[PDB]
Amino acid sequence: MKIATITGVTKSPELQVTKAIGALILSSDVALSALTTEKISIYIERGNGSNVILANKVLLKDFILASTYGTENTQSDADNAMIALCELADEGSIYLADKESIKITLEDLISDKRYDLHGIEEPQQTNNLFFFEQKSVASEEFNKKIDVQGFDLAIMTVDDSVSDLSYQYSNGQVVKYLPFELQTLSRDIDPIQAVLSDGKVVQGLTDRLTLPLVAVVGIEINKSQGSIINFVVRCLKTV
Amino acid sequence: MKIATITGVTKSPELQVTKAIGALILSSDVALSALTTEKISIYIERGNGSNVILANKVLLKDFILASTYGTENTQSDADNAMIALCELADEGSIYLADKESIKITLEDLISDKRYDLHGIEEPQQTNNLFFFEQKSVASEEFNKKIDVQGFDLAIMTVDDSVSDLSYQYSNGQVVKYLPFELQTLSRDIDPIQAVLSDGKVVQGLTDRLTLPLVAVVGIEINKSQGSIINFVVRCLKTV
Amino acid sequence: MKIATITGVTKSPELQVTKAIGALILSSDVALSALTTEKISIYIERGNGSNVILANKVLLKDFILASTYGTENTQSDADNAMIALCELADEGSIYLADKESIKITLEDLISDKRYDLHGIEEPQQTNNLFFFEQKSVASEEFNKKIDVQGFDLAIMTVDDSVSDLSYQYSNGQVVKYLPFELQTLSRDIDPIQAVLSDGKVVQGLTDRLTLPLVAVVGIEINKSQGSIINFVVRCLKTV
Amino acid sequence: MNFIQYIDDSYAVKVKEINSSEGFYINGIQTPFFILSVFIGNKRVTGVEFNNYDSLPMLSVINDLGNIDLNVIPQNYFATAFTEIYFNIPF
Repeated sequence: MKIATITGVTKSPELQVTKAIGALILSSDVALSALTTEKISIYIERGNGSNVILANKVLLKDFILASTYGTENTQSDADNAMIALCELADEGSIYLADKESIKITLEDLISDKRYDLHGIEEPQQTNNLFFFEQKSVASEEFNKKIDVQGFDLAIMTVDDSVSDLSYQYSNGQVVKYLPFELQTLSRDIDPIQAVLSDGKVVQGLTDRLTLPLVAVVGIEINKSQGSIINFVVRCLKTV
Repeated sequence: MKIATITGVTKSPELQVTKAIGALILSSDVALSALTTEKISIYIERGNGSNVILANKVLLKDFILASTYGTENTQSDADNAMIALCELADEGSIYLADKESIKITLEDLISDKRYDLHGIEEPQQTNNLFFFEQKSVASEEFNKKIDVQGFDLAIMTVDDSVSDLSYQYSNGQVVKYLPFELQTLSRDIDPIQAVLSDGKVVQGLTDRLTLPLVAVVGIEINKSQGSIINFVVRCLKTV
Repeated sequence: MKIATITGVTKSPELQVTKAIGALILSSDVALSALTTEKISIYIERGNGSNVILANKVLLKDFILASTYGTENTQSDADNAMIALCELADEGSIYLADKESIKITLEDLISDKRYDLHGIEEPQQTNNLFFFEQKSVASEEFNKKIDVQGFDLAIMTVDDSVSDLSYQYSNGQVVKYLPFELQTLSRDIDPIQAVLSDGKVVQGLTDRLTLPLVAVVGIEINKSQGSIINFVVRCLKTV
Repeated sequence: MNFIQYIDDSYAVKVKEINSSEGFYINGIQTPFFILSVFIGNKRVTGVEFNNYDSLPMLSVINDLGNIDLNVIPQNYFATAFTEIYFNIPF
């Protein structure tokens, strides 16, 4: 079912969904590469209890790139220049027990752009949900180490100042990677990232890199001063 | 082997195949989106029992789109503007005992175009065959419910009159979808539908939609009066 | 790691790799379809002779095609016009005990072109390695039979003088194919061969064909005098 | 009679004649091969070289006159099959 359509304003209202949906559909007239500052926040609200926070002001570009990695991609039509489907649960729809609802908010929108929302429900209910987390590496520092145990997918910002990225696996081995080699390995799993309206296909974003982490327990970033390096990680767990 | 080459006539002569072919290759200089009225008819004449009707005047576009869903897609070359490989058996080829033979015919062609037929054999023989059927929803019917149990793939004509389409699954749940949501869900399985000669890919037809039916036992169509709707369904069964 | 960069000279020096690597990234500013004569030679020097040969002056185009068959394909960027990741081991990386080293050589390079070779390290070790072999025909005989048992992938040259290709399977069946049918079947498992920098995709080289060999024990070529037909076969075995 | 002694893939010594038309050239070996010796006019010659093929080990083996051992040359030095090789013999 359709959730909302936003135009003119720069901040969507806190939309409430009571029907148990399994996935979201994001459509807009701006290409995936043209997204600059739009942010999305999704959570589950309980009438008597503690809220469930899935995404908190996560960049829409990072959200789409995380949710559309694999065989699928983001498509486009004549009316919409960007259509993406983002999964919320594992193999079904989120189950609302007694007084649960789904609150969705879009913020930092552009004045003259249209953003639609659609919901997709499934005939099955599951307790597995996807959680998004954000990590940062400052600009005044040289190198950092971040623990990425438990996650299975990350999205890192791309800058011309990153020197080395080191993976520490579950068996203690350490492997160093150049940004070019890491990009080549990333494209070795998903050759195509998006398909344009005319027919041309774009195989990656110039300022974003998608890293599939398998049995990796640590990531070490080595760079120089000048910019902030942002990571967005995704995990699956039961609530 | 090469079966026939049709050029100039509006009705291909009846073609008889005796070798146990496994698949057909359709090649033509007419683009996939440009086919209008070409129809195919294939049936096996058996000397012990009853004749087996596989396709009974099925439109060429629907027949091609029914067989190229998944990882495969229709391709093109310099000489041929459209090449498609359509399978007629599950894994092997059709078993012919002594004199039973396949008969293929093409109808409603164009005088100034070209068509070819090629046959592909397999080292193994099987009794599992693919059948194509046609369902219709009249112009004066507001809604219609059909039983798609046993089917695994459908092709529908996209029309502005269709408002809603509801899946009924095995567990009993009924889920309603809009045409936009149906198209988005369909494009998450096979992102690319065809590749043209100049390198531009097309991710779908502007008038045809392909629906994969997994664990679906009923389809309900809700529309407005004025237009007729046609579904082309595929199934596999052992003869 | 950055193994080497070659520019200006027509022959790369004897490149030596000491640490364990599992895959090679080959990048160039020349397109995949424009490779004509460049050749590569890779081997492992075990010691006092008895070195292990993985590739002996194999054409670069055939080496790239035989390693990027399946979901993946060759890549392109705004700085490099061709990128290819070719694996040398089954799951992990080559294991060198005390003094073994991997020697890589490039031959017949273009004077005014740039090439770059990178090596990819892996946290695992394995003894299953890929071997490339070459087979040819005398160009003065009409037909010839070769045995392709064990090999799981072949790259054949394409010419207009090749009439028939006969496949003999493990169960004794013999199936005859034409070049058009062979190409159609080949493009059914790997629809896309390469993606260009601008956005166009090429679905197959105009003079090379990739044949997957499953349960195939013999290949017979029926051709005409005037050209040399070349097959490059790839196999996996334990050293 | 101009002829070359060469070893095939299976390390077997064989003799193949040379076509003297428009220079000295050899082709159509049909198997990977390593040229061992060259005979021009039923005599052994030294100082030969290839004007189109660059391969130091075969030159080193050919130029030496003493007996050689086949256990020291690996499979790496073997030239690919169906290779056209031209000779530049001094005179």
